[PDB]
Amino acid sequence: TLPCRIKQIINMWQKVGKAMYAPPIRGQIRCSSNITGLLLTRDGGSNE
Amino acid sequence: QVQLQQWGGGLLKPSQTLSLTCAVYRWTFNDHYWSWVRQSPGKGLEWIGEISWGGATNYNPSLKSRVTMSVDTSMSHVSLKMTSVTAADTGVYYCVRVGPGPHMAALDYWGHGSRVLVSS
Amino acid sequence: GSLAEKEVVIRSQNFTNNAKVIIVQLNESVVINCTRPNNNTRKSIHIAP
Amino acid sequence: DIVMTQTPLSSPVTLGQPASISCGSSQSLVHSDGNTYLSWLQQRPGQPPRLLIYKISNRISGLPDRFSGSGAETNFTLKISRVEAEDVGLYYCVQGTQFPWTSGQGTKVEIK
Ligand SMILES: *[C@@H]1O[C@H](CO)[C@@H](O[C@@H]2O[C@H](CO)[C@@H](O[C@@H]3O[C@H](CO[C@H]4O[C@H](CO)[C@@H](O)[C@H](O)[C@@H]4O)[C@@H](O)[C@H](O[C@H]4O[C@H](CO)[C@@H](O)[C@H](O)[C@@H]4O)[C@@H]3O)[C@H](O)[C@H]2NC(C)=O)[C@H](O)[C@H]1NC(C)=O
Ligand SMILES: *[C@@H]1O[C@H](CO)[C@@H](O[C@@H]2O[C@H](CO)[C@@H](O[C@@H]3O[C@H](CO[C@H]4O[C@H](CO)[C@@H](O)[C@H](O)[C@@H]4O)[C@@H](O)[C@H](O[C@H]4O[C@H](CO)[C@@H](O)[C@H](O)[C@@H]4O)[C@@H]3O)[C@H](O)[C@H]2NC(C)=O)[C@H](O)[C@H]1NC(C)=O
Ligand SMILES: *[C@@H]1O[C@H](CO)[C@@H](O[C@@H]2O[C@H](CO)[C@@H](O[C@@H]3O[C@H](CO[C@H]4O[C@H](CO)[C@@H](O)[C@H](O)[C@@H]4O)[C@@H](O)[C@H](O)[C@@H]3O)[C@H](O)[C@H]2NC(C)=O)[C@H](O)[C@H]1NC(C)=O
Ligand SMILES: *[C@@H]1O[C@H](CO)[C@@H](O[C@@H]2O[C@H](CO)[C@@H](O)[C@H](O)[C@H]2NC(C)=O)[C@H](O)[C@H]1NC(C)=O
Repeated sequence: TLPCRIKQIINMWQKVGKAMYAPPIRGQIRCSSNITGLLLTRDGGSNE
Repeated sequence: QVQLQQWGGGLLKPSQTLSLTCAVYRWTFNDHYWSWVRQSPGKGLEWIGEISWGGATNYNPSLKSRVTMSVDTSMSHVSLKMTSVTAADTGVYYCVRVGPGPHMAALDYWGHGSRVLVSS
Repeated sequence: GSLAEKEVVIRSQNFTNNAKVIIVQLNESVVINCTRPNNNTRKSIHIAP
Repeated sequence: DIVMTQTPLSSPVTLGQPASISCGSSQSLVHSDGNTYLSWLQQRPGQPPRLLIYKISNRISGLPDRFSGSGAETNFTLKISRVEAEDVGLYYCVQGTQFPWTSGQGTKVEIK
């Protein structure tokens, strides 16, 4: 499992100066989705 | 460790509609399917139907024209609606967890059972 | 997203450029189940007209 | 529209004496995957039915070692190696394999 935190004020797209508040759902939310790909970076080479 | 709380109409007049609800306290509705089983000892345990998260259902064909099932996922509720109730529908109505065929093909976590009487 | 056909692909822009993203498309798929196991209620507060 | 019937209506057994419940189906209980499915439940007087044995002979963890079973197609049996007072109640032979599921009438195991 991945422990998860919940957040309501979202600084969408880093548009600093504006933010969205997400009102709460009625309750008991469960969802599922498909993982189809990953965004990865490689550690850059060090000065070794 | 799945729990169930159930309640509903335990007394109906003939030709009325039965409404029974079970609350699920641990999971979603596609982890296992929920089904309704009615005890009426001459027939043992009679299957009424089962319903999944997606609203997919399988009904006992003899009740196809009388029974409706639905799931309210936000309230974690399994709901059975049976129209035109008769004396033959008197019995104990259980919500049961249905495991996958390939896993166990078995019925567990039975609720205590709603006691439903149909009478004048 | 769409799934990789046949097998996994990497598709980086430049592997020798350390400041780059690697966009990996996976074969088949992985299913993830997310829950917020809390039963809430709603309030509505009149804050301004 | 498969009919499941249990052979005994009841079976008084003294304590420590073995007992068995045979049952069967009007149609072989063989699924599309080639497996045979049936299940056994037991109900106590103030309790809902509960599972004891799944598929034909598989034990649930926590089941007493006293319980076992076997069978195929249309002819199945639940067995108790020694019947204890705690094993008293209604045993049900459940169809398992097809959607319009039925079960037998309930066999009452009693102490003789
Ligand atoms: C995300 O993923 C996690 C990780 O899997 C899920 O959490 C698990 O949920 C299951 C289901 O409730 C838990 O499984 C159960 O564990 C019980 C063990 O606890 C008792 O016994 C121990 C001693 O062994 C005591 O110390 C403890 O206090 C308890 O008394 C088992 O007993 C349960 O099985 C029983 O019922 C079945 C029903 O058919 C019988 O077949 C069994 O024989 C037995 O009688 C059951 O196995 C599991 O422990 C949880 N894991 C963790 C790490 O917490 C999340 O639910 C999931 N979330 C989502 C959204 O998917
Ligand atoms: C793409 O990724 C998202 C996550 O980012 C996945 O997660 C959610 O998946 C669900 C299911 O596909 C999305 O849709 C919601 O389904 C709820 C359950 O529907 C039942 O009832 C309908 C009746 O027509 C049946 O067809 C269905 O099979 C179920 O039995 C609905 O209750 C939701 O309703 C919305 O509108 C009502 C209006 O009254 C609101 O009250 C609800 O709160 C809600 O807004 C909805 O239809 C859900 O949208 C996905 N989440 C997000 C954020 O998008 C997807 O599954 C995944 N898809 C794929 C193909 O991979
Ligand atoms: C999340 O919140 C939901 C509400 O927003 C919850 O749903 C509610 O659940 C209660 C459960 O009690 C229903 O209240 C009443 O329940 C009684 C039944 O209780 C009595 O009888 C039983 C035997 O059948 C006995 O065991 C009990 O101890 C009591 O003596 C009914 O008779 C009443 O008619 C009524 O249903 C609420 O009605 C229901 N709300 C809604 C909108 O349906 C939900 O349970 C919460 N938690 C979750 C999903 O985890
Ligand atoms: C996750 O992937 C599965 C499998 O690809 C999707 O479900 C099925 O997809 C096939 C096509 O490959 C369709 O023919 C089936 O009809 C689909 N079945 C269902 C129930 O949708 C699935 O939709 C994808 N997304 C999620 C959230 O599960």
